[PDB]
Amino acid sequence: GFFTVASGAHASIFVIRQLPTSEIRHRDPIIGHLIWVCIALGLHSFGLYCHNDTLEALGRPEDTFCDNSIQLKPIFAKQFLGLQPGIEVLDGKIVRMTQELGTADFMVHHIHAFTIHVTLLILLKGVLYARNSRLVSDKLELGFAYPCDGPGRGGTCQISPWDHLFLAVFWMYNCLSVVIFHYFWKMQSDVWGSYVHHSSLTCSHYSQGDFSVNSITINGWLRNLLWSEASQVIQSYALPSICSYGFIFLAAHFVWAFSLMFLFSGRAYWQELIESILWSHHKLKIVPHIQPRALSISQGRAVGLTHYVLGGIGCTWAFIISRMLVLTT
Amino acid sequence: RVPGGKRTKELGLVVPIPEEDGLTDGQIAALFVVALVVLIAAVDLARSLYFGLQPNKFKTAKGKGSITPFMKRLIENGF
Amino acid sequence: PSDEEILAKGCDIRVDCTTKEQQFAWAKAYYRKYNQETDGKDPKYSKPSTGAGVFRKFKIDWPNPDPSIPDTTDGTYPIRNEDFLPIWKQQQEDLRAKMKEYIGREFTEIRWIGDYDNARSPYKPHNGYY
Amino acid sequence: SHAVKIYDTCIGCTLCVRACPTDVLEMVPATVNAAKQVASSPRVEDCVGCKRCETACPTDFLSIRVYLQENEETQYSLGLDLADWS
Amino acid sequence: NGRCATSRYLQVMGSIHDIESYFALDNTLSLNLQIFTAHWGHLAIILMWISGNLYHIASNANYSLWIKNPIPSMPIAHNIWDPHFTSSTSTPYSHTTTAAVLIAYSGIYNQLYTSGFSTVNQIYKATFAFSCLAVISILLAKIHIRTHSEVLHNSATHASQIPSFFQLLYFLDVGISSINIRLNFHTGVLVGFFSIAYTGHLLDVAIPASRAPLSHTSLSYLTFFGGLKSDTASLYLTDIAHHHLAIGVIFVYIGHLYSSCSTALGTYIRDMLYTSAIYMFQIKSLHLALSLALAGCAVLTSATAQHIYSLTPYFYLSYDYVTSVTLYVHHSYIASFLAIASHAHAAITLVRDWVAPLELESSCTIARIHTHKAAIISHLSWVSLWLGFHTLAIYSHNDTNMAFGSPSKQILIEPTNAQLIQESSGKALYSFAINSFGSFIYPIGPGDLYVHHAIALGLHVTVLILLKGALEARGSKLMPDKMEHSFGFSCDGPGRGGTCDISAWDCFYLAMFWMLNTNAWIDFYFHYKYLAPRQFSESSTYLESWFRDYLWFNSAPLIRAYSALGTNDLSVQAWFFLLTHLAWATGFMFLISWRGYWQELIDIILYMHLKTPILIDLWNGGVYTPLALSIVQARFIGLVHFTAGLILTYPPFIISTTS
Ligand code: CLA
Ligand code: CLA
Ligand code: CLA
Ligand code: CLA
Ligand code: CLA
Ligand SMILES: CCCCCCCCCCCCCCCCCC(=O)OC[C@H](CO[C@@H]1O[C@H](CO)[C@H](O)[C@H](O)[C@H]1O)OC(=O)CCCCCCCCCCCCCCCCC
Ligand SMILES: CC1=C(C#C/C(C)=C/C=C/C(C)=C/C=C/C=C(C)/C=C/C=C(C)/C=C/[C@@]23O[C@]2(C)C[C@@H](O)CC3(C)C)C(C)(C)C[C@H](O)C1
Ligand SMILES: CC1=C(/C=C/C(C)=C/C=C/C(C)=C/C=C/C=C(C)/C=C/C=C(C)/C=C/C2=C(C)CCCC2(C)C)C(C)(C)CCC1
Ligand SMILES: CC1=C(C/C=C(\C)CCC[C@H](C)CCC[C@H](C)CCCC(C)C)C(=O)c2ccccc2C1=O
Ligand SMILES: CC1=C(C/C=C(\C)CCC[C@H](C)CCC[C@H](C)CCCC(C)C)C(=O)c2ccccc2C1=O
Ligand code: SF4
Ligand code: SF4
Ligand code: SF4
Repeated sequence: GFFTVASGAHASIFVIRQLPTSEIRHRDPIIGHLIWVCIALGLHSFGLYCHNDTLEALGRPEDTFCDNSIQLKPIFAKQFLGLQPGIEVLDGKIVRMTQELGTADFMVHHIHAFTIHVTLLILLKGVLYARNSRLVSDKLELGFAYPCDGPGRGGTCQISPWDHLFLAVFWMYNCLSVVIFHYFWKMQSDVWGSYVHHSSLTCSHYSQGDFSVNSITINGWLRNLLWSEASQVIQSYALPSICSYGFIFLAAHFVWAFSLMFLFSGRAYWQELIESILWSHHKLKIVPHIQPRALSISQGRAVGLTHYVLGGIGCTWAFIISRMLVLTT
Repeated sequence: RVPGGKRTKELGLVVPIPEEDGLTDGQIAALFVVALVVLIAAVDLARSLYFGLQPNKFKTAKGKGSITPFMKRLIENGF
Repeated sequence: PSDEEILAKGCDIRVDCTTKEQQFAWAKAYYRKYNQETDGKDPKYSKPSTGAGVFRKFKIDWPNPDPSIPDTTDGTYPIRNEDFLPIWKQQQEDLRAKMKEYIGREFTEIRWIGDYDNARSPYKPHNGYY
Repeated sequence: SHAVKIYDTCIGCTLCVRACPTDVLEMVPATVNAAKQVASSPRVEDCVGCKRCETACPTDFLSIRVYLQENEETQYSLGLDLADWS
Repeated sequence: NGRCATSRYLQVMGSIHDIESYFALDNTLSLNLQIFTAHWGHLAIILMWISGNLYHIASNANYSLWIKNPIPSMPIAHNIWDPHFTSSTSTPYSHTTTAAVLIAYSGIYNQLYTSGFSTVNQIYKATFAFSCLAVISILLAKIHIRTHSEVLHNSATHASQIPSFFQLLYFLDVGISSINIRLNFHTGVLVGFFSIAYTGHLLDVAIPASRAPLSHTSLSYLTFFGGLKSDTASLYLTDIAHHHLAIGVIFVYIGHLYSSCSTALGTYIRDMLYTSAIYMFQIKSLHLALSLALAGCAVLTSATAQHIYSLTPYFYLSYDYVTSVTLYVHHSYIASFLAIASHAHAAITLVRDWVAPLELESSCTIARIHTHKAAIISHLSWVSLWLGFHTLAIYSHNDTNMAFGSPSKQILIEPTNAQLIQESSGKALYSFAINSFGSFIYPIGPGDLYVHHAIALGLHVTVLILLKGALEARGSKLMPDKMEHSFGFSCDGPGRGGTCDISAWDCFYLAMFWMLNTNAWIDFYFHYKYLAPRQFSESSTYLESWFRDYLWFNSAPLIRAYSALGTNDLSVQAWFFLLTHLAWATGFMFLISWRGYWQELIDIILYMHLKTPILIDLWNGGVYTPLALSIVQARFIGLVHFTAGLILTYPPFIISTTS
C-alpha cells in the first residue's frame, strides 16, 4: 500500500516537472467513470453489510445476504491447483487447508475492490489534474506541494497533488486495515487451528469458524473480531509475554487520537496562541531570535497523517500479535 | 419481552402492560382537535414571522393606530 | 405460593404489598410468565458454512466444484495425501540407515557453539572433526 | 462579489498587480508615496478572492485588503466553468 | 436572484435564525419584535413537547400499573409502529401477542408520581391543558405583533410639533428592551411567586397524594428535616414545599429592587453598573444578554445534574438504575452546550456589539481585559500545560508499573483537600442530625483525584480556546483587521504563513471538540464510579483500567444485542451504536478533506452529467449549479457529524450497561 501511494505521488511529481502523456487530454471521462464506479462499488458492497445489519436487527435473517439466506455465490472464484481432497497437518496443526468461498467472501472481496478503486481514484485525480483544472489554471505555476490557491473561487483547499496523496494515504490505510482484518479473521476461523481424530479429523479453529456466520454484518465484525479477539491484548498487562503489546496498544490509541489535533485544527489558531505565549517570554526578557512559528499548513497535514497512520498501524499490530502469541502459546 | 440487560435478568424487572389502552377514540379525537387548532395558529404565526413588520400599513390600513396608556407611560419613563 | 395466584392477587405498594420481597416475588412471577429467554431465531443461521467441513450443503460452488473441498457433509476433513506418510517415513529411515552405514559410527549431535576441525585439515585434530 | 480595497500605506511596487490572476488591479498615478503610483481595483467584479495580492503585499500590514462576501457570490468570483449564469 | 449555486441552501440555513443578518430588517424595533415572536413560538413548541410526552404516557404506556409496583416495574415510553419489523414472529419488545413498547428512561414517571398524578385521567387533562397553553402562546405572539404594528401606525399618523419627533424612534421597542421592569417582574413573579405557587400546589395535591391518611393542610406540612425519606428513597415532600416557600419569599422581596412601573421607587441598573466595579457595558446588547442568560442556565443545569443524582427529589428515582445515569448525562451535556454557547455569544458580542473606546483609553471592563489578554491567554496556557503534562505523566507511570505487574510502584496522591472539605461537610451534617444524605458524600480516592485533575484540564483548555477566540475576535497579531470581517469566515489566504482556522467561529469549532472531550471524561467518571464503585476505587489509577474494566468489559451486552443467535430488547441500542459510530467517521471526512479536492471532483461529476445524452437536454446546470461546500460550511458539517456521533453513541452504551 505504501509503495503504491508513493508511485502515485511520484507520478504527480513527474507530471508537474515534465510533459505528461496524451491520456491526460481526456482526463475528465477517465476520472468521471472512476468516480461512478467507486460510488456504485461502495454503495452496493457496503450497503449489503448495512442491509444485513438492519434486517438482522429487525429480526429477519431470511431477508439478509448470507449462505442460509439470500446468498451471493462467487461463481468466478474457481480452483486452479487441482489439489486432492482433504487438508495437510503437521504435529497438531493445520499447515494447509482449502479456503471455502461464500457470501461473506463475495462481500469482503467487493469491499476490497471498492477501497482499492477509491484509493486509485484519489491518486489518479491528483496525477491527471496536477498541471491545471477548471478551478485553477496555473496549478503548474503553483507547483507540486502547496497548501491551496486561496479562499477564492469558493475555496481551493488541498488542490495540490501533495494533498491528493495526503488523502490517498488515508484511503490506502483504510483499505489495508480492512484487508488485514479479513485475512486475520478468515485464517483464524477457516484455516488455522488444531485437529481431533482413511481417517477423518474434526478441525477446531482458533476463531471457531465464525467468519462465515458473523462477518456478514458490521456488528459481527465489531464484536467477533475487534471486541472478542482484543481479549488477549486488552488483558495482557499481568502476562509477562504480551504486557508490552498491551501497553503499545494503549499508546497507539493515544497517538492516533493525538493526530486528530493536527488533522482538524488550523495554522492561525496556533500562530495566535504562540504569539500570546511569546508575550510572556518577551515580558521576562526570554527573547528567542529564531522566532517561534506555527507549523505550515502542509506540515500540519503531514504530521497529522503520520501520527494517524502510525497509531492505527500500532493498534492493529499489537492486537494481532498479542492474539497470535497467546493462542499459539 | 426478551430482556437483554444483565440487571433486568438478574432482578426480574418487568414491563407490565395494561389489559386495555389508556385513552379511548373520543379522547384521542379531542386531543387531535386541540392539536389542529394549534396547527392552524402555528401556520398563521409562521406566516407572520416570514413577512415581518409592515410599515406601509399607515398608508391604507383602517384606523389611526393606537398606543396603550401604559405603553405611553413606559415610553415616558424610558429605558 | 404459585405464579397463577400471585398474579391473580397482584401487587400494589400503596395498599398491601409493602414488602419488597413480595414485590419482587410478583415481579419474578410476571417475568416467568411474560418473558422469553431468547427470540427463538432458527439455529441454522448460527451454524458455520465455510471451514466446518459442511460446505457442500449450501451448494455455493456447485458448477465445477473444487475437488480439494471434501464432498462429505459430516463436518470432518480427511488428511490430504495420507498414503505418502508411511512412504515418507520409510524413505527417511532408509536414508538414515544409508548415511549411518556410510559414516560407520553413530550420529553425534552437533554443538551450536562448538568448533569442529575440518576432515581434510593438515594439522593434528584438536576437536574431533565429527 | 468580493471587496478589494487599497489604503494609502501603498508604496506602488506593483506586486499585487503582477500577482493578480484575473487582472482586477492596475497602478494609477499618485503623489502619496515616493513611487508616485498606487494600485487600484477597478475590475473588482472579476476578483475571485485568492488573496494573492495580499500574499504579495510587502507593507507591514497589507495596503490591499480582499474582503470575502460569500452571500454575493457571482459566477466570475466563483470561477464557474461548466455552468453559465450570464 | 436567479443566479445561484447549491451553496445557496447551506448559506441560508447557516443564518436562518440570525435575525440581525436579515435583509430589510431595518431597525432594532424589527429585530426585537421578531425575537419576541420567535420566543412565543418556542414556548409553544415546548408546551407541545410536554403535551406529547403526557399523551404518550397516558395512551401507549402503563402509568397506572407502574405506580402500583414502582420498584420492579419499568415505565413504557411509547409503542413501536414500524412496518420494517419482522411479522412472521414476535419481536423482542412484545409479549408475543402484544404491541411493541419502549421503556422510558426520562424519569417523567417519577416526576408525575411525586407531583401527585394518581390516574391516567389526570394525565389526559394535563395533555389537554398544555395543548391549550400552546394555543395561548401562539395567540399571544399574534397579539403582540398586532400591538407593535398599531404603535408604528400611530407614530406614523401622529407627530410631535417640535423637530425632536425623531426621538420616538428609540422608544418604539421599549416594552421589549426595557431592563429594570423586566428584571423586577421576572425575579419577583416568574421566579419567587412561581415558587410560592408551587408550594401551594405541593401542599394541596402532592402532600395528600403521598400521605395515606387524610390531614388538613397546615404548617405541619412545612418541615426542615433533611435527607431522604426511607420509604420513597427521596427528599421529604414537606421539605420541598418549605424550600420553595422560602426561596419564593426571598425572591419576591428581591423583586422590588428596580424601578419598574414608577420612577418614585426602585433603583436603576445603569446606575448600579456605573457605580460598581464593572464600569459599564452594552446591557442593550442582545448578544450580551444572551451570553449572560446562557452562562446562568449552564451553571443551573450543571447544578441540577449533580443534585438530582445526589439528593433524590423524585419517588423511587434512585431505584431506577438507568434513569439516574441518563438524567445526569443528559443535563451534563446540556450544561456544557450552554456554557460553550455563552462563550460563543460573548465572542459575537465583541465582534459586532461592543463599542470599543480609543486604544489608550481604559475605562470599561472589556477594554481592561483587552489590555492584558496576552497575559490571560499565556497563564491559561501554562495551567493547561501543567495539568495535562502531570495528569498524563502520572497516569502513564501507573500504566507502565501495572503492566510490569507492580501496583506498589504506582504514584497515588491522596486527595487531602477534597477529603478535608468532605469531612467538614460531614461534620456539619452529623451535627444537624444530632440536633440520610446519600451520594452527597463519596469515598474519594487517588483515582478520583486524577480524574478531577483531568476534568480540570478539560475545563481549562476549553476556556483557553474560547477566551482566545473572544479576545482575538476584534483583532490579532496575525490578523489585525479582524473586526471588518464577519464572525465566521473561511480564512485569510495562504500568505503570511497560512491562515487556516483564523476566525472566532473557528475557535468555537475547536472548543467544541474539547467540550465534548471534557464532557465525555465527566460522564465516563460518573458512569464508572456508578457501575463499579469498588473496582473504580481500586483500579481507576491507571488508564488501562478505564480501557478494559469500563469500555471493553461493559461493551458485551450491547454488541451481543442482535447476532446470529437472535435479538433482544437492546437490538435497537446496538443499531444506534453502530449508526452513530458511522456518523462520527463521516464527520472525519468533512473535518480532514477540504474544499478544493471536492470542488474539482464536483466539476468532473458535473461534466459527466452535462455529457450524458438525455440529461443534458433537460438540465443545463445554470440554476442551482452544483458546488462543493464552502470552507466554513464543511467545517460546520463535519463538526455536526462529529458531535452527533460522539453524543449519540453513548446513550446506547449507558442503557445497555445499566439495564
Ligand atoms: C465512515 C466514514 C466515511 C464515509 C461514510 C465516507 C464516504 C465516502 N467517501 Mg470518504 N472519507 C472518510 C470517511 C468516510 N468516507 C475520511 C475520514 C476521509 C478523510 C481522509 C475521507 C476522504 C475521502 C475522499 C478524499 C474521497 C472519499 C470518497 C468517499 C465516497 C466514496 C464513494 C461512495 O460514496 O460510495 C459509497 C458510499 C457510502 C458507503 C455511503 C453510505 C451509503 C449507505 C450504505 C446507503 C444509503 C442508504 C439510504 C439511501 C440512506 C437514506 C437516508 C435518508 C433517508 C435520511 C463516499 C461518499 C471519494 C469520493 O467521493 O469518490 C466519489 C473521495 O474522493 N472520502
Ligand atoms: C430501513 C430501516 C429503518 C427504517 C426506514 C425505519 C423506520 C422507522 N422506525 Mg425504525 N428501526 C430500524 C430500522 C428502520 N426503521 C431498526 C434496524 C431498528 C432496530 C431493531 C428500529 C427500531 C425502531 C424502533 C424501536 C422504533 C422505530 C420507529 C420507526 C418509525 C419512526 C417514525 C417517526 O417518528 O419518524 C420521525 C423521525 C424523526 C423525528 C427523525 C428525523 C431525523 C432526520 C435527520 C430529520 C430531522 C429534521 C429536519 C429539520 C429535516 C426535516 C425535513 C422534512 C420537513 C422534509 C419509522 C417507520 C419508531 C416508531 O415506531 O415510531 C412510530 C420506534 O419507536 N424503529
Ligand atoms: C433540551 C432541553 C431540555 C430537555 C430536553 C430536558 C429534559 C428533561 N428535564 Mg430539564 N432542564 C433543562 C433543559 C432540558 N430538560 C434546563 C436547561 C434546565 C435548567 C433550568 C433543566 C432543569 C431540569 C430540572 C430541575 C428537572 C428537569 C427534568 C427534566 C425531564 C422532564 C420532565 C418533564 O417534562 O415532566 C413533565 C412536566 C410536568 C409534569 C409539569 C411541568 C411544569 C412546568 C412549570 C410547566 C410550564 C408552566 C406553564 C408555562 C405555566 C402556564 C402559565 C400560568 C402559570 C400563568 C427531562 C429529563 C426533571 C427530571 O429530571 O425529572 C426526573 C427535573 O427535575 N430539567
Ligand atoms: C443589595 C443591597 C442594596 C443596596 C446597597 C441598596 C441601596 C439603595 N436602595 Mg435598595 N433595595 C435592595 C437592596 C439594596 N438597596 C433590595 C434587596 C430591594 C428590594 C426590597 C431594594 C429596594 C429598593 C427600593 C424600592 C428603593 C431602594 C432605594 C435604595 C437607596 C436607599 C437605601 C435606603 O434608604 O436604605 C435604608 C432603608 C432600609 C434599610 C429599610 C429597608 C426595609 C425594606 C423592608 C427592605 C428590607 C428587605 C430585607 C433586606 C430582606 C428580607 C428577607 C426576608 C427573608 C425577611 C440606595 C441606593 C431607594 C432609592 O432611592 O432608589 C433610587 C428606593 O426607592 N432600594
Ligand atoms: C428565531 C429563532 C429563535 C428561537 C427559536 C429562540 C429561542 C429562544 N430565545 Mg431567542 N433569540 C433569537 C432568536 C431565537 N430565539 C435571536 C436572533 C436573538 C438575538 C441575539 C435572541 C436573543 C435571545 C436572548 C437574549 C434570550 C433568548 C432566549 C430565548 C428563549 C425564549 C424563551 C424560552 O422559552 O426560554 C426557555 C428557557 C428556560 C425555561 C430556562 C430559563 C432559565 C434561564 C435561561 C437562565 C437564567 C439564569 C440567570 C440569569 C442567572 C442565574 C444565577 C444563578 C446561577 C446563581 C428560547 C431558547 C432567552 C433564554 O432563555 O436564553 C437562554 C434569552 O435570554 N433569545
Ligand atoms: C441529536 C443529539 C446529538 C447531536 C446534537 C446536535 C449537534 C451539535 C450541534 C452542532 C455544533 C454547532 C452548533 C452551533 C449552531 C450555529 C452555527 C452556525 O450557524 O454556523 C454555521 C455557519 C454559518 O455560515 C457562515 O456564516 C458566516 C457568518 O457568521 C459567513 O456568512 C459564512 O460564509 C457562512 O458560511 O456555516 C454554515 O452556513 C453551515 C451550513 C449549515 C447547513 C445546514 C443545512 C441542513 C440542515 C438540516 C438539519 C435541520 C436543521 C434544523 C434542526 C432541527 C432541530 C429542532
Ligand atoms: C345560518 C342562519 C340561521 C341559522 C340557523 C340554524 C338553526 C343553524 C343551526 C345549526 C346547528 C344546529 C349546528 C350544530 C353544530 C354542532 C356542532 C358544530 C358540534 C360539534 C361537536 C364536536 C366537534 C364535538 C366533538 C367531540 O367532543 C365530542 C362530542 C366527543 C369527544 O370524545 C371528542 C370529540 C372531538 C369527538 C338563522 C339564524 C336562522 C338566520 C341567519 O340569517 C342565517
Ligand atoms: C378529530 C376530529 C376532527 C378533526 C381531525 C383532524 C383534521 C385532525 C388534525 C390533526 C393534525 C393535522 C394535527 C397537527 C398538529 C400540529 C402541531 C400542533 C404542530 C405545531 C407546531 C408548532 C407549535 C410550531 C411551529 C413552528 C415551527 C416548527 C417553525 C417556525 C414557526 C413555528 C414557531 C410556528 C373533526 C373536527 C374533523 C371531527 C371531530 C373529530
Ligand atoms: C498543534 C498544532 C500546531 C502547533 C504545534 C507545534 C508548534 C509543534 C511543536 C513542535 C515541537 C517544539 C517539536 C519538538 C518535539 C516534541 C516536543 C516532542 C515531545 C515528545 C514527548 C515524548 C515528550 C500547529 O502549528 C499546526 C499547524 C497546522 C495544522 C495543525 C497544527 C496543530 O495541530
Ligand atoms: C464530501 C465533501 C464534499 C462534497 C459534498 C457535497 C457537495 C454535498 C453532497 C450532497 C448531499 C448528498 C446532500 C444532497 C441531497 C439532496 C440533493 C437534497 C436536495 C434538497 C434541496 C432542496 C435542499 C465537499 O464539498 C466538501 C467541501 C469542503 C470540505 C469537505 C467536503 C466534503 O467532505
Ligand atoms: S497593494 Fe501592496 S503590492 Fe500593491 S502597490 Fe500597494 S503596497 Fe505595493
Ligand atoms: S483576491 Fe486574487 S483575483 Fe482578487 S484582486 Fe486579489 S489577486 Fe486579484
Ligand atoms: S488551506 Fe488554509 S489558507 Fe488555504 S484555502 Fe484552506 S483555510 Fe485558506
